[PDB]
Amino acid sequence: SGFRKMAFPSGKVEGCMVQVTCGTTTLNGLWLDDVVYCPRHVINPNYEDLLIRKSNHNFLVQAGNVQLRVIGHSMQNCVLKLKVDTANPKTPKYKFVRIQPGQTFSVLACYNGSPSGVYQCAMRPNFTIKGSFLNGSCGSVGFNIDYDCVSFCYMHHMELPTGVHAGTDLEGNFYGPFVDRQTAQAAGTDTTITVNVLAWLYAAVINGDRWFLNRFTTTLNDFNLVAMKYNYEPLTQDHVDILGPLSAQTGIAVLDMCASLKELLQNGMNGRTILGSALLEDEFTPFDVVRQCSGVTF
Amino acid sequence: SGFRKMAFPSGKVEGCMVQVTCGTTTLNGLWLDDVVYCPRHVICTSEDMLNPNYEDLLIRKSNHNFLVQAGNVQLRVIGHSMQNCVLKLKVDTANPKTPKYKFVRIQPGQTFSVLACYNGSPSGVYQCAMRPNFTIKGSFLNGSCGSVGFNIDYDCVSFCYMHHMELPTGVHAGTDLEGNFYGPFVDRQTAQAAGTDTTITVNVLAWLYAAVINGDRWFLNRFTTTLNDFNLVAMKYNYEPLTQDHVDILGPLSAQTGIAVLDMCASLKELLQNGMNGRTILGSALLEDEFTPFDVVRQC
Ligand SMILES: CC(=O)Nc1ccc(N(Cc2cccc(Cl)c2)C(=O)Cc2cncc3ccccc23)cn1
Ligand SMILES: CC(=O)Nc1ccc(N(Cc2cccc(Cl)c2)C(=O)Cc2cncc3ccccc23)cn1
Ligand SMILES: [Cl-]
Repeated sequence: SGFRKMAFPSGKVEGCMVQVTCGTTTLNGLWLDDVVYCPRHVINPNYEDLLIRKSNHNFLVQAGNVQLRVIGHSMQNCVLKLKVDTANPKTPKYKFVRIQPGQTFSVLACYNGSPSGVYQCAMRPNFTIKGSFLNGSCGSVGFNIDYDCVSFCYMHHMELPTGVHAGTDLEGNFYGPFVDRQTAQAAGTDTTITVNVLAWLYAAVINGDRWFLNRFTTTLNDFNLVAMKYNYEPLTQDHVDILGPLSAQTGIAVLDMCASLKELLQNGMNGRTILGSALLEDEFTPFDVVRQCSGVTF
Repeated sequence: SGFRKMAFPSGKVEGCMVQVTCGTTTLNGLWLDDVVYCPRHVICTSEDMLNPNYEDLLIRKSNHNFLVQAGNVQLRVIGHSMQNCVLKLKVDTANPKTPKYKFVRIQPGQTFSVLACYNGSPSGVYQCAMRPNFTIKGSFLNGSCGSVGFNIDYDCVSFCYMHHMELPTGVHAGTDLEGNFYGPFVDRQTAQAAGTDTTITVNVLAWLYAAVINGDRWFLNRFTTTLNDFNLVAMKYNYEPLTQDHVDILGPLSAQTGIAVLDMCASLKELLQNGMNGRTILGSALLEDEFTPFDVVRQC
């Protein structure tokens, strides 16, 4: 029993964290094989022009107490790729994935190439992450683990004026309408990830919390009309299908849980809590709930 | 900026997780040097659950009764001993991934990261606090026994918990790495109930200082209070008493935010009296008590 925000074991990623120094700037790099990936801001910035002026010895890559010698440098979007003479002997089975809003991942927050903490995030519908990062965290990576394969999906680049965070996939493409320049940028109004709230309500039913369950069911259109009005993301047929296993396990049809959620939005908690929380949690996907309520290991 | 429940990077602990099998029972073990630590109830039968004599069950065991598996390699058990509720299985191979480590017994209110394992395989990492009633509100299924709680201070892993059991309310009970249970619990199927849980007041205050550091000020007020008056209000809400040690420990956050401890205490008094009024503090609609003063300073 119990439900916790749970991050993937960060070990496979910790063995990849290196420190990247370019002049006065020091941030984190992801060392996979003989390549170190880091935010290109480490170098109104014309990055292509700044990078051609750089030489290999300008970059100092430090992996623990060993300095790696940079033998090449190239830029892929907002990410810098520093070729090194040494392949990372701790390189796990990995792949680069671009996630969609609503999807969750573990963040390994690093400072000076040293892992300091691990936490579970969701890519907000406005393409920001509500992370916890201080200056020096740039280059910290977001990942998931599938069997024994690390899926790298995020690299930290910046903090927006509201305290939310913005970054890219491992191909340097930003999540959202953000740029890596010192310019006025604001995240769009955030919305609730409806499919993740429903997944979390199924987790509460699995943990014995049933007070919110009602006799009612709704049409998907009627639910979306109500949810849209409360700044909740629309629920698609894909979301209903993905919630199928939890619906089968708890005996609560997806549109049955939607009618419970419909009431929760129009009326509130009435002083009650679900899984120890007084707000509807949206940073647990349907797969996260299945994994935690079934004991899948990595 | 931002505030998250943050666990320690679990890598140094993952390299120690092994599977321990004794007959039909399979749980997790912590492999440090040439010793594997695990809950002693791995030696229990279906008959020896309500009132097992572990000393008597262990003397009947031989080294070949324990199967220790570290990845796809079986470790040879060359000795077995019991230290309180933990079993220590001596192996003929020192763990080459053994980090700098130490065994620490924590106090209620203290936080630690839990690496939940099944069959010696790490499945997830989360953050916990030792509740004032000596239970942990973990996330554990059957097979998680032997999962460990830890903190990391520069290169060194402080092991502070090993998971043993789930109480009838869904809360979890376990021991330090010397086998001494946290709380009035025993590793038997006997009727056991956790005491009524209370809020870790010092951690709530620490979390309110984190909210001020992050720009949240709506809950602040012009009032101060005496420590005794605060404790009288706090107990009525099932909050732990705040001691002078707690006030002293909150000193650095008080200095950093310019809000005296007794001033923040009057803010907590008001929050307990009115509630949130539809507002949130650090994205939460309830007062969080699983961030210590030390955690808040480290994260900020
Ligand atoms: C050398 C140095 O100070 N570098 C630095 C400083 C500041 C930043 N910026 C601003 C910035 C401005 C133009 C473009 C971009 Cl992409 C980024 C960041 O956002 C980094 C950052 C990340 N996460 C949490 C943070 C908390 C406090 C302060 C900074 C944080 C980057 N590099
Ligand atoms: C073979 C088998 O089922 N083993 C088993 C079953 C039950 C238990 N007990 C009870 C018990 C009983 C005698 C002594 C002690 Cl110390 C403990 C547990 O509490 C294990 C456990 C741990 N964490 C989360 C759990 C979630 C659901 C069910 C069990 C969980 C142990 N082994
Ligand atoms: Cl699923």
